[PDB]
Amino acid sequence: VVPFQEVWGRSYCRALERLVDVVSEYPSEVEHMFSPSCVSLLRCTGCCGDENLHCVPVETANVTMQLLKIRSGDRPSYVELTFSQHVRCECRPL
Amino acid sequence: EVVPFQEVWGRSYCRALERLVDVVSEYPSEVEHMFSPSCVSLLRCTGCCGDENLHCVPVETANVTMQLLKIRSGDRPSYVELTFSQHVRCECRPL
Amino acid sequence: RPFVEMYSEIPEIIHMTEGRELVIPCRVTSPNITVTLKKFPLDTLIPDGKRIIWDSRKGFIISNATYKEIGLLTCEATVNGHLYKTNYLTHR
Amino acid sequence: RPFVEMYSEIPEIIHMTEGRELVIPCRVTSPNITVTLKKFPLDTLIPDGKRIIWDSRKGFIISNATYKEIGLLTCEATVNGHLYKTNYLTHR
Repeated sequence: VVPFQEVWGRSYCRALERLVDVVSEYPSEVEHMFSPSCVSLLRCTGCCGDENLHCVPVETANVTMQLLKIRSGDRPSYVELTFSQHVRCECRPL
Repeated sequence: EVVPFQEVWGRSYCRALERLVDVVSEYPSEVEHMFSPSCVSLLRCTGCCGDENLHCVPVETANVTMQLLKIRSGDRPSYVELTFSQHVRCECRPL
Repeated sequence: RPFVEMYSEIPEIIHMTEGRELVIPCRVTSPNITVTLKKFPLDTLIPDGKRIIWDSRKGFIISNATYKEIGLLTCEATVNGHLYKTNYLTHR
Repeated sequence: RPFVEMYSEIPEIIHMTEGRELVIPCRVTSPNITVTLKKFPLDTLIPDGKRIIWDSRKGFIISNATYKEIGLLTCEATVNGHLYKTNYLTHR
């Protein structure tokens, strides 16, 4: 049994790994397909103890990842893509 | 510094990750009531599977029991223990 | 034991509204006992003597409860080498 | 080092077609080296002699590729107690 305070801590307001599409961070890359097409990023999520608050980033940081671009017909490329990680979260009024 | 490619691949391929699911959606017969917290963290299969026509689906599940608070309209509140089904193992299948 | 109400891991539910006074009812036994007010995950509400008043017979009294007071709060005190907590949940 | 063409960090890309031949080209220097084909995260593809063929000068030959063979594949060999790896990325 997960004790209440853990249940609470787990859903309240935190920077949680979710899978994000590459094209949602690099929308000018339309023509092509990155590999992998989605990456793991830390994102602020939570129920905030109130349905009228939501969990937002209060401190962020950059990470760079190695990805591949398999091309239409040109040839494949290596690329290093920077994304923004959520480091700290807080509950704020919607 | 720079996250190596295989680590990038492995972290987004097909995996059970925590995401917030709200309790009343797991227990619709409980809509008239409120739970605290109103959402809980469960393991759910997620991933890009190396292919736009594949998706990551649960191949194995398990129960977790969670301690919650139930708030009732007009009645006293209660300590409650609810079970939910987690995704424990995931693999890639076609759409 | 310093707190009058015996402890539970499981918080006591307090109902509140933005604007109106909020009482965290963690009363105690002697005036000369130091009690920390914590709010999850990491805020400490420090008694200043005008918005956060520390009353040893009432608990902590908060005038103007903003959203910043909604959630899981804990009163802490250490007596005789042991740490004592009392939990509260605010629900608007 | 047993493999002819080193792919340790960045995998070589192999284009594959549903239902057709797929060669994972991890050919080796001497025909006596045992080679193991893995598919991330957990799969191991054993050469059974017909659907999957091991040919030491070619690599692994899979005769009817399915969706199960899309992704990150790794040829593994141990020489003198050292594990060596070559990675391929199949794409459709």
